[PDB]
Amino acid sequence: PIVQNLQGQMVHQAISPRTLNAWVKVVEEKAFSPEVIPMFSALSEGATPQDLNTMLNTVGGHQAAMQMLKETINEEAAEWDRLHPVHAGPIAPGQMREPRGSDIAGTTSTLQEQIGWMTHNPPIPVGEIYKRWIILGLNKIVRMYSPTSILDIRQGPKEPFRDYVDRFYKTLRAEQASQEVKNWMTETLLVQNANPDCKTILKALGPGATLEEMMTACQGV
Amino acid sequence: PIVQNLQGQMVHQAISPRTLNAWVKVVEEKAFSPEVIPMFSALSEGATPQDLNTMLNTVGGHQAAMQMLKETINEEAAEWDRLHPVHAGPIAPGQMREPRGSDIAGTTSTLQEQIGWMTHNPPIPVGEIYKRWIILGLNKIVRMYSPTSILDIRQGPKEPFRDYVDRFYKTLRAEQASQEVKNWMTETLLVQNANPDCKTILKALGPGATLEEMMTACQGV
Amino acid sequence: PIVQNLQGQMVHQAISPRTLNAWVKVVEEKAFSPEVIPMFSALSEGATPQDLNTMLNTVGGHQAAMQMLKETINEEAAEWDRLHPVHAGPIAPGQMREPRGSDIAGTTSTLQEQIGWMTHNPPIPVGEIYKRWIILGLNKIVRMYSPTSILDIRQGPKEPFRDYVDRFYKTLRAEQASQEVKNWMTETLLVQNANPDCKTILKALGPGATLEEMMTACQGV
Repeated sequence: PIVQNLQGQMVHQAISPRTLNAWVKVVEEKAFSPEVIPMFSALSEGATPQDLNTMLNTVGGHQAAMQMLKETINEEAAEWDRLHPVHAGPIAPGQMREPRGSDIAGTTSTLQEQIGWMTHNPPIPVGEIYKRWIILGLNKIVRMYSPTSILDIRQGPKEPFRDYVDRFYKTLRAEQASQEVKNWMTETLLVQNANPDCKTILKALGPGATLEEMMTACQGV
Repeated sequence: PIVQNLQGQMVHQAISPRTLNAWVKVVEEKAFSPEVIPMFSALSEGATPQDLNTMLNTVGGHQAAMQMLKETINEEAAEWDRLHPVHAGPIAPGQMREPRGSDIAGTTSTLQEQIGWMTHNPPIPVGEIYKRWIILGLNKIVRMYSPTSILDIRQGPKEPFRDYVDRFYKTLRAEQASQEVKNWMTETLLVQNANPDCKTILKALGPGATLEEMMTACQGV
Repeated sequence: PIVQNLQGQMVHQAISPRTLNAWVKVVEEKAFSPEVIPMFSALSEGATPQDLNTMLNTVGGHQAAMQMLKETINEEAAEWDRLHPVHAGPIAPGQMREPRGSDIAGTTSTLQEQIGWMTHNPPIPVGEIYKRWIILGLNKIVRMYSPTSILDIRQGPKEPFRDYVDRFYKTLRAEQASQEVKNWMTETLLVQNANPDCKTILKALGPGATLEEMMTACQGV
């Protein structure tokens, strides 16, 4: 990564083995779970493209997903090149070259080049551009690797509501829809797939009800 | 977080992986237990809003609680905006803008902006404002996720008083009432739900008695 | 009603018995069904408040609904009076008085007064104001008197899709939601509650599919 030194300049320092291993261990343990994305984001703080390929290349397993991601990274890169055309005429001696999708992916650029772009004034955030592609591609994966739809979430005849509400906001946690739609899902689908005994109870709370009151309301059921 | 450097200035430094993992592990092990709040408080020393969303977003599990907290954070934020109106006329070139609820929640502000507010003179404690909302919302959770009322705490017919007194100040530990009320609960409810054999014993100690003397008094019972 | 005469003026003429009876017969046959509202609207063309109370008062049966409507008409009328305050000072000799909620409901006004307001220049559409209250109150009734939710609409294991799609846009016909939400319901819920054999078929059509192609696609199933 590129970090600030004591002297007050930005210099490159290598990433740590127990950081590396922590990246490995996350993937081992939580596979495609959503917590992987904030986790990634923290461990990618101040990271280079080069370090980001290192992290992706050091994965073992889940090769269908790893290929889907690659292909997303190239699509997003192809899109970078499309949206940002190359600039007019020859490159100035006094200046350094604009990046392409493949420089952002780290492929066509060298480390010193990656440090030039980020440390220079203005700086360009080629990490953050790759980061969105990674996060976007992470959404693709998460959405695919979900095994059950939100409509299929229902309360058992003997299942406590509580255990059901947990299941609901876990699956709701894997839905990516607008907040307004997710509000609509909350007031609607939760009660609808609730069991008759609690359903009866919840109808008596009326509208305007909040989760602690619903959760304490269906406790004996 | 924003920490003081050797040179004698306040600069941002990233939070550590075994700090991150220690946050994870606390949540894994002690879930909604009260010790989570001092623990949080220590690990949030010198932390940014941005780091606080990172910590909240990196949770797995307990999604009903995570949603209740979110909704508390937005309520407390809505309340920030209500109580503190925007200021008169355009923003000065010489000055930086006042925060809103969403800047405190980290959402509408950038890191450099979060460092401007905290490092500037006077400094504004946007961490400590979010921290209270987190702690307040932590109380909401703790109180909900308690499974048993203080009136339901009683001593068995064969249960040592000692094991009962431990249960009492654990449940008393999850009551948040004024100290005077909690004093009233101490002298009253403890003896009242104590078993007849020890109850008899405790009546002989009279009033003015302290816990070592009660605890040694009902030892053979 | 108030109709235009051959001479080229607006004069009142009475409503016809087989019009009256047609109103009766609609209510007899289709009770609370949605077709009642366009039907009403056509038969209320050029109608007075007085004629509208006549139509409501001549109902037999469905007295719970008739009371709910009354109470909606008074609420909407109370709201008219609230929103439109009485005007400044005494009424001019040269002018006629502004209506209240009860004049719109026909109650405090006389026919000649109802003809003054409508025929005068500018004219005021007191029919159309009552008409919205009637239609609004008709929505309230329709929504209540629906017996089954859209989530409860599902395809049988032996039921032709066709018979199911008919049921869907009938129930969708009793949903009053924004078009965008109703589009969301169309692409989503229809396929989801479709039977496994057809569901399989529909998955092969891919996205972008239209109703004639879905309807011909699941025909042998």
